[PDB]
Amino acid sequence: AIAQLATEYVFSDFLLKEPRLELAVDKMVTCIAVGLPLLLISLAFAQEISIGTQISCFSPSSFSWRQAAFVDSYCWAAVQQKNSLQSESGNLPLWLHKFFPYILLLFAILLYLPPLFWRFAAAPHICSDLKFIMEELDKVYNRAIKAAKSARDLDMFKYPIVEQYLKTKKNSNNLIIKYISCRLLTLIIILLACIYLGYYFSLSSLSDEFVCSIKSGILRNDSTVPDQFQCKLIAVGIFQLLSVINLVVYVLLAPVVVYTLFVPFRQKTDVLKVYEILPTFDVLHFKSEGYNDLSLYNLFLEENISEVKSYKCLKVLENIKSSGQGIDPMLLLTNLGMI
Amino acid sequence: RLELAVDKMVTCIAVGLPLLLISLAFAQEISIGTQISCFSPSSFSWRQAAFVDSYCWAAVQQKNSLQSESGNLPLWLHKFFPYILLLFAILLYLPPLFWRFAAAPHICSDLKFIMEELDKVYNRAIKAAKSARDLDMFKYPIVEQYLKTKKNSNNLIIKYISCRLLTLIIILLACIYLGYYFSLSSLSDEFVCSIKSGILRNDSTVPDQFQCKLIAVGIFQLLSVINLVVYVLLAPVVVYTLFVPFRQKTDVLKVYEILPTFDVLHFKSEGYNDLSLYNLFLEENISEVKSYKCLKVLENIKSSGQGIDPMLLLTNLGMI
Amino acid sequence: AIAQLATEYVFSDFLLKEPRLELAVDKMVTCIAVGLPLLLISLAFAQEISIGTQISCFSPSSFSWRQAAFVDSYCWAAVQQKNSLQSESGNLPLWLHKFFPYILLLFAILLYLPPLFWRFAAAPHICSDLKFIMEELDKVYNRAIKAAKSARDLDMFKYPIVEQYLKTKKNSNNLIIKYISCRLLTLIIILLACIYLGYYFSLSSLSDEFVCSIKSGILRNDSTVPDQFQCKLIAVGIFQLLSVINLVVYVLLAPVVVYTLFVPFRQKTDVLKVYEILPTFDVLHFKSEGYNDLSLYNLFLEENISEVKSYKCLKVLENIKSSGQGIDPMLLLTNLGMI
Amino acid sequence: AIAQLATEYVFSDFLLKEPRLELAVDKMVTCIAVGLPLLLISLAFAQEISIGTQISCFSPSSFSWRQAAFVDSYCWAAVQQKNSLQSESGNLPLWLHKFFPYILLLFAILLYLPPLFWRFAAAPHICSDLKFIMEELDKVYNRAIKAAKSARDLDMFKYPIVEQYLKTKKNSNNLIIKYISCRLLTLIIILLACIYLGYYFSLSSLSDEFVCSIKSGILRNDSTVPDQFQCKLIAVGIFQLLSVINLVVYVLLAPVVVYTLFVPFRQKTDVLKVYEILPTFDVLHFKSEGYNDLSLYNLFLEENISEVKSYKCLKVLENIKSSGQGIDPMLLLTNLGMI
Amino acid sequence: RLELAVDKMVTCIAVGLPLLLISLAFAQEISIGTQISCFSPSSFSWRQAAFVDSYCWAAVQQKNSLQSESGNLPLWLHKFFPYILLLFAILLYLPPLFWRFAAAPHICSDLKFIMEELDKVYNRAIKAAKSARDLDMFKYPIVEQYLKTKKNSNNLIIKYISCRLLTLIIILLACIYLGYYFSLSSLSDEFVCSIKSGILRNDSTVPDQFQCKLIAVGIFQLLSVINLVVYVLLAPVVVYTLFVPFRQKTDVLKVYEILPTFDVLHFKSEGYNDLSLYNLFLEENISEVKSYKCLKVLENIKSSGQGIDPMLLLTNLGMI
Ligand SMILES: C[C@@H]1CC[C@@]2(OC1)O[C@@H]1[C@H](O)[C@@H]3[C@H]4CC[C@@H]5C[C@@H](O[C@@H]6O[C@@H](CO)[C@H](O[C@H]7O[C@H](CO)[C@H](O)[C@H](O[C@@H]8OC[C@H](O)[C@@H](O)[C@H]8O)[C@@H]7O[C@H]7O[C@H](CO)[C@H](O)[C@@H](O[C@H]8O[C@H](CO)[C@H](O)[C@H](O)[C@@H]8O)[C@@H]7O)[C@H](O)[C@@H]6O)[C@@H](O)C[C@@]5(C)[C@@H]4CC[C@@]3(C)[C@@H]1[C@@H]2C
Ligand SMILES: C[C@@H]1CC[C@@]2(OC1)O[C@@H]1[C@H](O)[C@@H]3[C@H]4CC[C@@H]5C[C@@H](O[C@@H]6O[C@@H](CO)[C@H](O[C@H]7O[C@H](CO)[C@H](O)[C@H](O[C@@H]8OC[C@H](O)[C@@H](O)[C@H]8O)[C@@H]7O[C@H]7O[C@H](CO)[C@H](O)[C@@H](O[C@H]8O[C@H](CO)[C@H](O)[C@H](O)[C@@H]8O)[C@@H]7O)[C@H](O)[C@@H]6O)[C@@H](O)C[C@@]5(C)[C@@H]4CC[C@@]3(C)[C@@H]1[C@@H]2C
Ligand SMILES: CCCCCCCCCCCCCCCCCC(=O)OC[C@H](COP(=O)([O-])OCC[N+](C)(C)C)OC(=O)CCCCCCCCCCCCCCCCC
Ligand SMILES: CCCCCCCCCCCCCCCCCC(=O)OC[C@H](COP(=O)([O-])OCC[N+](C)(C)C)OC(=O)CCCCCCCCCCCCCCCCC
Ligand SMILES: *[C@@H]1O[C@H](CO)[C@@H](O)[C@H](O)[C@H]1NC(C)=O
Ligand SMILES: *[C@@H]1O[C@H](CO)[C@@H](O)[C@H](O)[C@H]1NC(C)=O
Ligand SMILES: *[C@@H]1O[C@H](CO)[C@@H](O)[C@H](O)[C@H]1NC(C)=O
Ligand SMILES: *[C@@H]1O[C@H](CO)[C@@H](O)[C@H](O)[C@H]1NC(C)=O
Ligand SMILES: *[C@@H]1O[C@H](CO)[C@@H](O)[C@H](O)[C@H]1NC(C)=O
Repeated sequence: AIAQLATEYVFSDFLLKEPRLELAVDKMVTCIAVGLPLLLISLAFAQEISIGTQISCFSPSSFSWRQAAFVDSYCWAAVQQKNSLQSESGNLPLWLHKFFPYILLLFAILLYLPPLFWRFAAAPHICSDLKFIMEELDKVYNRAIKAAKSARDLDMFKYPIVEQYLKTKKNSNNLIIKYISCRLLTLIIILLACIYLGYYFSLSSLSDEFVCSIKSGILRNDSTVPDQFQCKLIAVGIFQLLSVINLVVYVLLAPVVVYTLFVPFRQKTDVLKVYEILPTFDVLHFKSEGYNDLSLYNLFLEENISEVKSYKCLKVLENIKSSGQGIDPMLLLTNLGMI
Repeated sequence: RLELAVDKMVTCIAVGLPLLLISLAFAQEISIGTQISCFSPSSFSWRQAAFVDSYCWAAVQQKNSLQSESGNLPLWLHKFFPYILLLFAILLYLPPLFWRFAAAPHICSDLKFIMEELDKVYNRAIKAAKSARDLDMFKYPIVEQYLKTKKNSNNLIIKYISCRLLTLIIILLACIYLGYYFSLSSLSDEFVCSIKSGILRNDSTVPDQFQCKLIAVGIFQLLSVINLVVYVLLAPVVVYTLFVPFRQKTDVLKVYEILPTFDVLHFKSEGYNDLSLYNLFLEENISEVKSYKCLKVLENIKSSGQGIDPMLLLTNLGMI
Repeated sequence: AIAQLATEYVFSDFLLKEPRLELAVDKMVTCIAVGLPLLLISLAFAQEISIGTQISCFSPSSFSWRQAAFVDSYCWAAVQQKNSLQSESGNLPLWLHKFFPYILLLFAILLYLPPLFWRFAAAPHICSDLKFIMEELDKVYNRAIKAAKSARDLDMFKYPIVEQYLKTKKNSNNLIIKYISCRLLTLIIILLACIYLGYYFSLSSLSDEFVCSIKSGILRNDSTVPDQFQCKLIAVGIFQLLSVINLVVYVLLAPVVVYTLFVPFRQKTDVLKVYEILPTFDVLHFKSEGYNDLSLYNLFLEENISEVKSYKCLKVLENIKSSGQGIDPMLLLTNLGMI
Repeated sequence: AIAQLATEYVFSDFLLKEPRLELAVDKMVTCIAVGLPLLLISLAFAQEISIGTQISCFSPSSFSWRQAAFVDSYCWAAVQQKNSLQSESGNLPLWLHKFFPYILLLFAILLYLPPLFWRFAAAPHICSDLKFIMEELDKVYNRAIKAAKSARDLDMFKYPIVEQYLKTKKNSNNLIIKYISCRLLTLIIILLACIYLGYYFSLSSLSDEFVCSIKSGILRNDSTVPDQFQCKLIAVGIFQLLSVINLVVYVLLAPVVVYTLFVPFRQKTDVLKVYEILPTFDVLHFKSEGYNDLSLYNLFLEENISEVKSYKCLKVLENIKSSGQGIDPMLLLTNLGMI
Repeated sequence: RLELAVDKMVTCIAVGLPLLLISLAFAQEISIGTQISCFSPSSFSWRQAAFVDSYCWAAVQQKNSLQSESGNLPLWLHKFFPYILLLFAILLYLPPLFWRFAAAPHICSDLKFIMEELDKVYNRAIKAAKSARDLDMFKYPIVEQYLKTKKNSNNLIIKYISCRLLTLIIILLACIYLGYYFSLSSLSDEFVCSIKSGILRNDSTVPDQFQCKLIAVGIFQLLSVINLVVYVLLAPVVVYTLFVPFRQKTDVLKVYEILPTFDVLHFKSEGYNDLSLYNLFLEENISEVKSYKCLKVLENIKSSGQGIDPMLLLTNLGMI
């Protein structure tokens, strides 16, 4: 039903993302934490199709079919007010048993929200900046070959705009603010889900029973109707299993979110160390140890560098130089076709 | 374009939440649900009891007494809750539809024309700068007057403020109705239904009062409170986005002012004019324009303190 | 069932229109008046999912299940002939309670007929004429620049076909006849629906009851079967509410159609007053105050002008002259790029 | 429900892959191991549509319909706590019977995870690498013709970038690490599924019966209700058959995964032995017998080389040479058209 | 390409008919169908009788006696028949899938290269022929020796024979299974089911034997006989196709032999070699090649007996 039509929208929307603007680690986290609950609740609905009825009260044999159906329906709607159990104290919170499959829909919506906001808050700027930086690198590589080859012809500097742009971006702290707020919101929602599921699993172990009275308005002085109907909820075990599965999954997943929160630590490889090879590129080690957009930009560039055609060939040059062969760079540079 | 970062979110939430809620209500009714259930005596057979339930289901509209309150109470709201929400969804979606049919074409055309004019002016600047250099070795801002004229018109602002006012009014009506329903749907889900209407008035077998009880009142109450809290949280966003001029936090044209061919005009419209709405739209849509990006970096390079002449940097920018 | 099918066809056929040949106001009317009844029929059909059965008769306890089902269904099909109510005179029309959902489908069909016919009788001709007029205005604008620029070069008239075409169209009254007949049919259908819904609301307030007799063919001489079954229609209240909602909506909507009917009045802003600016365009105030196709053409143009490119740059020029700057039009005209 | 949805999803994601980045053997394994359980559980749900109810308890004749329904429901949800069987010891794990169609979905999700991780962690780099290698091979092939043709004209060396690229990729152990971890995870999941299904088949042969007591909360002092109901799970046989089928399929499939795990042994054919032929290509036998990315790259190129045009034409040249005809390679080289 | 005229029909019929038939078996149950139905005494209420039916439905797997035969009989086949056919369909469709994943790309590449080479050698002949006339007024056979070397290998043949053998073996298994089922599903659709298993052994009211009876055995019998006859008729087709060299009835390359630039080599492979399979594929795919159509006409013109020189007719053909 709602879970059935909720998973189509989220999964179909997800497939649009596949064909930059994301991360290798975060995307898995948001996929799992929003797909597992949806599948589990749709599955609970499948079980309800196979065999399932939330409540079932035991009415005496004198009652006909309709009277017993009325008893079941009444005790189904009287859960919200209060009802005593003959194994515990006065009352207990029982309506969690009614609304559990919808709390999971709420949690899925809340978990999906932060990624949507990020897509509506940081994708345009980041894609534009990455495209401009990659175009600048492609240009500056091309100028090197032109300058490189022109030197050979005689034998036989444009301002680093991208460098200044990155230097300026190093000062700002807006994109990092948004990308850290999104992760903090996701972690907080996951923690709330963890505590809620733990509490439910603790509760949904002893109090699925009932004692429901039907003498509300005019039957108070009736004689045929009995006092107490020992009703019992039926879909508590499935809910308990789903809750424990989700709790363990979120417990395992939370440390991943905690780790990925650390933007500066995640930078393990320096891509620009290779593009430093180009003579036209000034030697600047862009290892931003602080919380700056450059660090996030560096992490994004780590993923997106494979797209640019200059990286791989330039990398080959460093290996050739480091292999121990006394070959001048210009002979190797002219040995590289124009991109 | 033709929308906003904030307004689209508001029209999404305020029309999607009620739909999802009545959706899951119908899902609950699939799982287990029957609106009404009356307690008929044991003598009644199956069909007589079914008729009692049916009759008490339809006699709600006229009136029915409760043995805990005064004479009567409005109960048919319990029947009609899953249609009032559809009405609210329709009424909330109407304003954005009217906007799509009354302000999308004009805004699209004006934005495209403006963008083309800025791009042309940018190219003209390079030609003048490049031509000036060559010797060493003005086309009237149609766009400027276009925005100056639009500063005088007060039409699109009227439409875009009427739309927001209608949406806010409908949201407040929804809030108050849902609050009233939540207040009501706390004590009066019970019944006392009499079935001796037309000819059974003089029968003896049928009893007098059947203690019927609506069953889907708790779920409706929970959905009502959820909608009420969501709309209460959402309303201040609509009230804020109503104020157009205040939203103009950043002056994007301050960058295109850099171009020598562009006259230095601060288009900071503090009043309610079509320009201010236009400034809001250009702030969003400027990223589509290529000239903005390269011009902005020039200012940062110039603001870096380096004594590089703009002509030397201008010729270092390829033709877009 | 049928309504679910119907709303799919209309709204889908509507989405084709969204991507000239319409009007800002008329379209809202033909959308609302055909979307509300469909949605309410769908709501009733969904109500019949939660809880609903049109009729329910009260048969005595001696009757078994099948006999009571027969009684219910017989009284369901005996509505069409006549039946007495034990609060009124002889009879009353009760088959309106059966076919009410059919009537709303009929009204939706009849309300969507006018725009469908309009799309086959006035869309092609209007599109052709507007495209021709826009192309002619674009050409005459370009000719003006060429005449202006050539005049400047020296310092250092083609027939107005479109004007004659519009003058000729001013004399004809065909498109006006069609676009007024469409609105008149829509208004007449709305009025018929209003009166019908008002009569139904007046009716469906006192006579949802019944007195059914089942002694038709051979039971007339029987003994076990009783005489009168106090049957009662069930979905009368939902239909009453839907009728009142539709009545109030159509009462509010009718004045909009009344207003839009007055074609000459709707012409508020003279768009061609701006193309009057061009030196090549002859000064003709096309303020048609009579019922002529030109007025309809003017209305259809006023919306579509944003499509043209000459209007905007030309509107720019006029208000500089108003601004008070003594700049010659030729200098500004040469300062205008070719479109 | 979930199985119908899940099979549509998983298969739908599968179809996109069909139109490199996979293997002939691995793809079949990840198809079968995730398609069989889905189909089996979907057919189990269809079987339940035809005839099926998980549980059915035998209540005495005095009980009415609703009391018997409550007994059935109660005994359906009392499986989780504990229940005795009058053929065995005190208790036995019975809730596996309830959850067998849950565990198969869990196994399907776990099995399909590693392929998704591989696509999200080892698709793009390999794609770029193969593109670069094939482009370099095409260029060097073109260079060979130019040198050969130019030599004839007189009668009448660009640096090995790609070869050093492979020499450098020989020393890295990253993509091999990922591709071995994915296979190991899949094998571990398959083994866990095998052992679980074996244990279930062992269990689901003797303990589908029940002895269910109803006197839980207030009926403990009742007299009409009897003590024990001989309930019996109904869908145990179908689950047993599905379990044995899945167990045998996975037992047969596991050795395939174990065999394919060995990357170096799968390098049966030395495909670069053909590109050794070109005069411009250095004679380097890249028969990596260790666990190095080159081995994985060699395996992928053994599949993707058919995309390269130069292989086909070049392979024919050697076979012409091996036929025994004394034809100069230059005469045959000029007999080959430019690609 | 990547298929055959006869094989595709086989793999379509043999995997479509069982699917349609079991689709029909499921559909019939919508109209009327319930696999089992036992006869419980009148004293039993509704729920007790339902339990009897269910218990006898699941006790089929262990064993049950029939009062017309010996101790027991395999009865669970009646339960699983609409699943065994799904298994058979999966197995039948497996080999074509593997073949698509193991031989389609190689055949595609090789055929494409061969047709391109043939088109080239067709054009080159006309250029040589055209140049001869102008005066009046040899590129190495890559494709020929390519086919010569392919004649030596036996890989694509091994795959295309293993796939056919697997399909035939599965067909034979299905035939024998369906024959056995039809033999069985003619006398033993009845039951004698006892319900005194766990605690009712000492009970009194419950009777000893319930004469249950499976209901969906006749329809299964009809479906089984239909599938058996269809597969019996189909098997000889697969057997005939299994002989690769015999299928090469026509020598399509006999026409390309016409071109003077093409050396005369009769590629009539009488052995199990990739060339024979390649010849079979090329016979189907030759219509895609344009050189064949014109060339075949020239020989027909030549065979007409008219003394028209081939060069005069060769120049009468435009470039493709
Ligand atoms: C139940 C309670 C009470 C009642 C209620 O409340 C609850 O529920 C009611 C009910 O529920 C109502 C809804 C019922 C369903 C209705 C459907 C909807 O229209 C349909 O909406 C989609 C179906 O749901 C399809 O539209 C697109 O849906 C997908 C969008 O991604 C497809 O993927 C595809 O997209 C388009 O095509 C594919 C491209 O990749 C896309 O980028 C896009 O362009 C489809 O649209 C396409 O469908 C076909 C397949 O392609 C056409 O061929 C194609 O046209 C093409 O034409 C040219 C080529 O031939 C052109 O070049 C271009 O390629 C076009 O794509 C057409 O676009 C379909 O089609 C059509 O629009 C509209 O009636 C409103 C609607 C929602 C209703 C709104 C109001 C309600 C809710 C009611 C109400 C409130
Ligand atoms: C009852 C018994 C027992 C049970 C069982 O047995 C029986 O029945 C079960 C059930 O029944 C199962 C089936 C359910 C249905 C399933 C559907 C199937 O996926 C779908 O398969 C096709 C519909 O059936 C479509 O895929 C292509 O189908 C045709 C292929 O020729 C189209 O022509 C087009 O082809 C592609 O596009 C057109 C080009 O000309 C082609 O060369 C090709 O590329 C379609 O695919 C395309 O469909 C749309 C139209 O173009 C998309 O837009 C497009 O994606 C595009 O997206 C972008 C543009 O929008 C992008 O830029 C680019 O253009 C992309 O191409 C997508 O490629 C569709 O789409 C989708 O794949 C796959 O899940 C397996 C499937 C059969 C299942 C197999 C297993 C079962 C049987 C089960 C089982 C055993
Ligand atoms: C009862 C059980 C099932 C209940 C399912 C309930 C689902 C109802 C969904 C209705 C659509 C709501 C969409 C929210 C957003 C709308 C506005 C918007 O932003 O996008 C509009 C857009 C139109 O274009 P757009 O440009 O506005 O889209 C913008 C989209 N975003 C915001 C994501 C960028 O809508 C669509 O394109 C999609 C329409 C989907 C319609 C789905 C209808 C489902 C109806 C099911 C009703 C239940 C019937 C079954 C009854 C039970 C029987 C047993
Ligand atoms: C019981 C009532 C419902 C009965 C449903 C019966 C439908 C079963 C049909 C299965 C598919 C059969 C297709 C035959 C051809 C297969 C091979 C082929 O050539 O094409 C393959 C192709 C794959 O690509 P392809 O390239 O091989 O396709 C070639 C197609 N032709 C031959 C036309 C050129 O299959 C498809 O793309 C279509 C698959 C259709 C699957 C239909 C699924 C039906 C699901 C319902 C099953 C029953 C469950 C409900 C139970 C009832 C509950 C109340
Ligand atoms: C029961 O009904 C009587 C009238 O018949 C009423 O006076 C009395 O208050 C009722 N008893 C209780 C305990 O409510
Ligand atoms: C009931 O019926 C009797 C006669 O059968 C009549 O006198 C009396 O008025 C009826 N009761 C009412 C309230 O009309
Ligand atoms: C009444 O029934 C009897 C038989 O039951 C029949 O003979 C008679 O004709 C019936 N009355 C009339 C007026 O026909
Ligand atoms: C039944 O109830 C009485 C009190 O009502 C109690 O004393 C007795 O112990 C109960 N019997 C059993 C077997 O629990
Ligand atoms: C009667 O029941 C008892 C246990 O209640 C059991 O020991 C005995 O075997 C039963 N009698 C028969 C004949 O099975």
